[PDB]
Amino acid sequence: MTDIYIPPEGLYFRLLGFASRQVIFARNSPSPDVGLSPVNDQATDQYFSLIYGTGEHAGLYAIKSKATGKVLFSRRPAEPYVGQIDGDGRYPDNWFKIEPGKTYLSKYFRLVQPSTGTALVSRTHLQPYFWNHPQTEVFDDQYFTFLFE
Repeated sequence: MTDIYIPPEGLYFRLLGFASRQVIFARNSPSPDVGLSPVNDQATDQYFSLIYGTGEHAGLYAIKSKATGKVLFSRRPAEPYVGQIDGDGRYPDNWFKIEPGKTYLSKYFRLVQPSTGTALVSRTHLQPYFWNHPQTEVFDDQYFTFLFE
């Protein structure tokens, strides 16, 4: 830990996008099993918790779905670029850095996957609505905030 807010391990939250105004979901379904859904749904499949990385993954976090138990991944170049997988963080592309925003994004943060060099995206208009982007090129649709029960 540092001064950066990190939810306690295991605490549930939803992840609201700055640009999209929607929350990520993860469900046990055939493809697609992840996406965005509306905040006022208040659905269990919009909840996640963090698994704290340890050893070489200290200071990174896996994002575990409450509804499925799988963790999110973010990758390039293999498609789909984002999704979920079992294993509580068994793969390198399951580990994220919480990177706080500056100026008008101080309540928000990016979710950057450092080894593949990608950042999660939550957007309107252009599909896929939940996706990623190379993390060197920053737009405000890469920003998220936590919502709690």
